[PDB]
Amino acid sequence: NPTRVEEIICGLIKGGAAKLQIITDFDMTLSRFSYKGKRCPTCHNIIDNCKLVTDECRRKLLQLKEKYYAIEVDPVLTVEEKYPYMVEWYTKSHGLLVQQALPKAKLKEIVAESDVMLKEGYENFFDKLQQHSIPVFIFSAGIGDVLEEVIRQAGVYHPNVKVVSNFMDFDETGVLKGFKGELIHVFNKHDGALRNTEYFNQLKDNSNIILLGDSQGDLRMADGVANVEHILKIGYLNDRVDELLEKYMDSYDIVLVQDESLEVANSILQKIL
Ligand SMILES: [Mg+2]
Repeated sequence: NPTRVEEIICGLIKGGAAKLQIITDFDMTLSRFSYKGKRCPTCHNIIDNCKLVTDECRRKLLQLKEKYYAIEVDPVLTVEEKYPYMVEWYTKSHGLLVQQALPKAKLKEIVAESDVMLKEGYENFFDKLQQHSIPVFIFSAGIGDVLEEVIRQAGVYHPNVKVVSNFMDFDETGVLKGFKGELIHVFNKHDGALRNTEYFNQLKDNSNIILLGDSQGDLRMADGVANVEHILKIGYLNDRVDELLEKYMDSYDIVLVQDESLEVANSILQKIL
């Protein structure tokens, strides 16, 4: 509904900066799906495709990423069933990264030399929010260390930006030994939201929320919010469009089909801040 949408936004404008927080995922939501007719990497793709991984390992990774993607997007498997294979996927991929023994100290370059790209209008996005100290919660199934390097180098890792994702654990050689915490993956963001109660309880007054996502999973990122009064959900539908469009229309407040900018969120922010 166009009217239900403006009712929500008017709630937002009314509350201003004092009541606003942002929740958002990273991959394909702050970062582009494609650019100049070529696909852009996900955090995981950044690592797969870099010079610190052998030809043979990347072949094993693609062999994986083909088998397990096929299962993720299976129309007949219920998500109940997909869950273990998603778990299985990440475990093997990370296992293959681990053996490669990647240096903590070499991330800076790797990100620098990838084709990673942020949606149009990100400076304006991140700079407006910092200027009004609007809490930003970035919740990602990707790789925290790379995510973080993408936004630091883009010059937008502001003090209001809390990043929560799958973070790497290293040994005393500054060389990868695995991953901290319980795994975040596409199907369990709810479980992850509730685990971040400390964060949200400090924002008891920030009761106006804009959620940004690009998957059906992303819809659950708000489940740990203390006070909800008004909430707007923006969905970036980049792929599997004809399959999922009626679904997105039915759950996100705004669907943006293959929209590689942040202009819609910026214009809403324009009206609020
Ligand atoms: Mg995503």
